[PDB]
Amino acid sequence: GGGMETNKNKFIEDWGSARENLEHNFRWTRRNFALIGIFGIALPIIVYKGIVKDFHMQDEDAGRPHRKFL
Amino acid sequence: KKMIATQEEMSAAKIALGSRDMCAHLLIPLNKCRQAEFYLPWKCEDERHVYEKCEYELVMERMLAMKKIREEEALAKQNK
Amino acid sequence: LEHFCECYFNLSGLILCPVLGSIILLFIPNSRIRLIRLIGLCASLITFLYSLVLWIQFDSSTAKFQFVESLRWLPYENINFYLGIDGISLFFVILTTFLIPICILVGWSGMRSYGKEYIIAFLICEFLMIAVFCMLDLLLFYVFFESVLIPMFIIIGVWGSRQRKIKAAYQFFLYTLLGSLFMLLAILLILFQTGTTDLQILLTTEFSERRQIFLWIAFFASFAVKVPMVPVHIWLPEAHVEAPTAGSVILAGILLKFGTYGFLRFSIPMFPEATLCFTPFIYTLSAIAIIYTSLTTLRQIDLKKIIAYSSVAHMNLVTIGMFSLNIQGIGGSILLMLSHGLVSSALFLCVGVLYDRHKTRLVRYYGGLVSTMPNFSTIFFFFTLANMSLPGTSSFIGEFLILVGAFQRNSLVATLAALGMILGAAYSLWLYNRVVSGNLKPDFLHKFSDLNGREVFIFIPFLVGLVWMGVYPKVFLDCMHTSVSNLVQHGKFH
Amino acid sequence: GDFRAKVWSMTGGPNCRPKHWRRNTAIAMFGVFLVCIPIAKLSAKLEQRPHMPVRPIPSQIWCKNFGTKDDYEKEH
Amino acid sequence: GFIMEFAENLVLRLMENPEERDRKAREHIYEMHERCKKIKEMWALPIR
Amino acid sequence: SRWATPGHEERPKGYFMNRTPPAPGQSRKWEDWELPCYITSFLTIVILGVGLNAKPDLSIETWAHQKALERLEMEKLAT
Amino acid sequence: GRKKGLPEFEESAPDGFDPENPYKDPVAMVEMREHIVREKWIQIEKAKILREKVKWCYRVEGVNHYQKCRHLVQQYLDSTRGVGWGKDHR
Amino acid sequence: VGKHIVPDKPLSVNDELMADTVGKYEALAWLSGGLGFFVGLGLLAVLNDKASKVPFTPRVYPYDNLRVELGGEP
Ligand SMILES: CCCCCCCCCCCCCCCCCCCC(=O)O[C@H](COC(=O)CCCCCCCCCCCCCC)COP(=O)(O)OCCN
Repeated sequence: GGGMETNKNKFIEDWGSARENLEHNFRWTRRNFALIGIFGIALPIIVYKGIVKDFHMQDEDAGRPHRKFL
Repeated sequence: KKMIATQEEMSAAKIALGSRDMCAHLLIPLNKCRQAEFYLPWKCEDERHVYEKCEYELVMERMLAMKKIREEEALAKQNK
Repeated sequence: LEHFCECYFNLSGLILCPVLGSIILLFIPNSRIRLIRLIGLCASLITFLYSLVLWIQFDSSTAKFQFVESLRWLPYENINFYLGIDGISLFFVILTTFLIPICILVGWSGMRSYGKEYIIAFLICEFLMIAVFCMLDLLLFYVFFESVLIPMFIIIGVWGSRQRKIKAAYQFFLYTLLGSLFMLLAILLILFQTGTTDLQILLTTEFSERRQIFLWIAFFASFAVKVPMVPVHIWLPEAHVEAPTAGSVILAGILLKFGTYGFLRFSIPMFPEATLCFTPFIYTLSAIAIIYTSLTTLRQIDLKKIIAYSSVAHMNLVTIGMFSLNIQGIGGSILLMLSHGLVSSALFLCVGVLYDRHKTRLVRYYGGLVSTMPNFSTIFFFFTLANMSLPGTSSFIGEFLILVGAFQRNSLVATLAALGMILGAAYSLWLYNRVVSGNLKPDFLHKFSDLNGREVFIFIPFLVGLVWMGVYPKVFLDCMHTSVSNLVQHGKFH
Repeated sequence: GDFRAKVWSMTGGPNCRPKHWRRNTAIAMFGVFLVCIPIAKLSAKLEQRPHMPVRPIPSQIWCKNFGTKDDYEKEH
Repeated sequence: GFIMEFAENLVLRLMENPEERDRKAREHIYEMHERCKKIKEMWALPIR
Repeated sequence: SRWATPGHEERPKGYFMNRTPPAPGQSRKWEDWELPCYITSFLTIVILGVGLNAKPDLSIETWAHQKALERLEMEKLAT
Repeated sequence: GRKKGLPEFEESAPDGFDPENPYKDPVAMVEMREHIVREKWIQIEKAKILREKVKWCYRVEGVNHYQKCRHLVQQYLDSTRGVGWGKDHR
Repeated sequence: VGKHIVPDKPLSVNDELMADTVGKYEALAWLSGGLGFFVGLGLLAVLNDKASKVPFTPRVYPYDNLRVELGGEP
């Protein structure tokens, strides 16, 4: 009726504010431990080992020793 | 069946490498006619027939050759 | 040694322009709103034209620094500081000078309540950032970068929309200051060897492989916070969302570029052996950032949060490019830096157009806007395409050149980085279709206004620049090749 | 509908029936032809035909780049 | 007269002399590599 | 009939950039930002379009191309 | 002021650079880096010129390109191995 | 179109994103059987060994199998 401002819906705003405050809900559960162990440590390590091997495979393809890293 | 078209003639006529076989001395006139007649199918009929007969004979000779090899595969089998 | 340059238009006057504007505005009453607006706008526009002139007098054949001029701090002359640019920093000066008037124009309607403090803060930011990009000295690079924290803090805290701006500003200041202190530590370790902080000399000193490892880590700790690289990227969504529209434009378009500029300007040429040793590490961090942050972007429900997360994926692609250490890689990294500075700024401007009218960032409230705001819808679609690296747009040039540079070094990293083509499309098109397509929802929004003349004019130069870099990037790449080539070769003699 | 009559678009919106659309269409056609003239000139200048055609072709009237690439050893 | 020829001449007048720009660059380094010794001697002065 | 009977929109729907037209015979009043921005845009176009096409070509590619030609010539003609 | 004309540089590598100890004459080190960059661009421009020859031989010779372009193809592919800063070192 | 539903209950966490008669793993099993058809056809073609029953000898081009025309050493 009056105004360009959106007419707020209480449930939509509750949903949004719940999204903005997720860190208050973290519990070190079993599922969270597994998800952080798999995606926060293991997968980055696997990707790093892949990238390094790629360079080493290039190194041995060129008749050169393995390049040291890190 | 001996090669008639030279390398120079086949290069000058711009023959696709896979059509540089024993029948190219007939492909050259056929392609000249095909280009002159806008590749119409009712045109160039004599040239095309002669060239296709040549190609058919080439295939037939390679079929008879394979018929001879396959009757020696059996010779080996019945003597083993 | 006085290194005074022959050129009439030089760097010091371009530094002085917004300073003089700020001093003049200090003394004009807040009742004279029109005068304040015009003075700030004109100072910013004159600075932009000055930078354009600096582009014309630029010499694209030398590997040296240009317009080099000097700046003398003590009569003892032990410590004397130099300014100069090259083909890696020139376009960033131009981008800063171009974006600042845009910021003054975005807040034109609200200037009666914004006051002269808004314009003064943005002018001071402009002066500090141009200084930062123009410094041939580690220690002054440090001093001028930390200085921007104060006006940026004020900009976020005062003119942010809601009370979350408090936390956002605290986090911005503290993260950035922590990184800055790490790089101060690195600067002092360098000084203990060399006795100087002059960039030109450090480019001609030899560091031990060991001393290089430690110095590289201490530089990385600043720069990775600046880029941002995971996992120190979490300050960025909060800060870039809670800031006012022009504040977000400056944060995404300029301030984010300072970490990649620091990588290009000090870390890669000063410590080439460490740069080589850490390359797998950088590749891994950037690839993880691109995939994970793109997937997080996919699940965001706030307009500004979606645009802000997108910038993390783009900057980590930039890092992959620059650490590829070839022409395609570094050229693409610089081109993508500039293109991102245009595209993300335009996207923040689009979201700001929506927020100024409707005062919500939640995607669910919008929808069907094509039928009430077709001009905004068309412009928003164009910048959405640019954010997906659509060929023809400026971002595609940098993106593909970076993929070229990465593929020649490591095919796996290029393969992980090319996944961004799929994920960025997904979130960009989903955002656009949820905002603009569909039906209206009159129970949330029923009153609408398309763009006014000011908003259309604001968008025009962004469109022109995006198309211009997209179709003919030769104007930029020709001025950069000598500098990029000398950066790539530095440290080797074969 | 009802509100869409107050909404300006470049493509004209729904059921667009400008009163002078015939004259406007004619003006657009004249504009496209005028724009096409320089494009045609540039195309004729830029075209490269290394091979003489088997029969005469229309492009031979305006394009003078027939049989010019024979000495490809000197290309730069 | 012609716009562009004037513009050519004006742009060249704006630009650094490349020879002189590359020569002060050499004086800075030669003077700084050999000037980097004086200050470090003061830092080694005994306080006692 | 859609081709022989003229359309009904005497004036288009909407107003360009949602500004109501000025009173008949009057002119639209320019906002304060308009003239400085338009003059800046014109100067930007002029400066870039003239200076960029008027600046010497100093690119490393152009210098190396001429150097490459003469080295292939000096090596081809001589043995 | 810049005089009109293409940029001019010294044809020769700087006298004062020692490949054994390159961090000994800093000025010579910088000059050697710039000279190497310029030399590398001359090799890139040579490979680009050889590519124009292949492009046109393919186009002019059609189906005879395999036998006609052979020497040009060999020259171009040899110039492209260790060119610029791509997949080959020196 | 008609009247967009305005929520009257709290929204779930995964509401931004929210194939009817078949199950998930059952559909996977049916599709795997469909692709196993292609695998079985491929293995059958392997077992057929059609290459061993070709009814003509291989073609032989003149001029050393067009060695020079194919880019070989002249
Ligand atoms: C190769 C290793 C490289 C370095 C990685 C870090 C170090 C290694 C991992 C350390 C693990 C320590 C032991 C964890 C297991 C014991 C669990 C005991 C039970 C438990 O749940 O205790 C919780 C303790 O959590 C904790 O104390 C949290 C554990 C620490 C997590 C470390 C995460 C590292 C960063 C992740 C990746 C980030 C980057 C990703 C790109 C608190 O239970 P509670 O009862 O309070 O729970 C809320 C209930 N209301």
